[PDB]
Amino acid sequence: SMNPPPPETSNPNKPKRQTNQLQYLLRVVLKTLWKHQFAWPFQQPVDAVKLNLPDYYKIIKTPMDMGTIKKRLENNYYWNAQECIQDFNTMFTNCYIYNKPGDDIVLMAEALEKLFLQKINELPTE
Ligand SMILES: Cc1noc(C)c1-c1ccc2c(c1)nc(CCc1ccc(OCCCN(C)C)cc1)n2CCN1CCN(CC(=O)NCCOc2cccc3c2C(=O)N([C@@H]2CCC(=O)NC2=O)C3=O)CC1
Repeated sequence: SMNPPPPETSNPNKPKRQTNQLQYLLRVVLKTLWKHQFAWPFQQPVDAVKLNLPDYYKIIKTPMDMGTIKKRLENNYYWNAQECIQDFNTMFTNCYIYNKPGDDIVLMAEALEKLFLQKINELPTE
């Protein structure tokens, strides 16, 4: 019906940090995840108005998308890698929660999540 405001990507009161693990996650996003053929539905907040999904934000109370994550990394919004990993997990589980097994969008999220999990298993030490 109306879209909510998107998740913040900067906040003057939230401590900001650059770490080698967060740099690695930014590289994973820019070099791999953002360019993936299934990235497009996840590159920006779900536009429930344009997609005619009036129930989306009744069901999804913690929205997250890869455009927000990318901007958070680019703005040094995160303090640690775990915060970014959590945002990815929120993004994928939101897709599974709103949709139904076998939906095309769920298959896309599953492939992106599997690739992301591969990259997380190669996360460097701090
Ligand atoms: C996540 C998630 N979790 O749960 C849900 C639900 C979702 C979810 C979220 C978003 C979804 C989404 C699902 N599905 C879509 C669009 C699906 C769609 C709709 C109509 C269509 O074609 C209609 C053809 C005419 N009919 C008579 C058949 C093609 C795809 N979208 C919207 C995708 N939007 C694509 C456009 N983007 C703005 C933009 O300019 N981005 C540039 C990249 O555009 C890309 C990149 C890759 C692939 C496609 C696009 C793109 O615009 N389309 C199509 C083109 C036709 C069209 O009307 N819409 C599209 O999205 C693609 O198939 C904004 C986002």
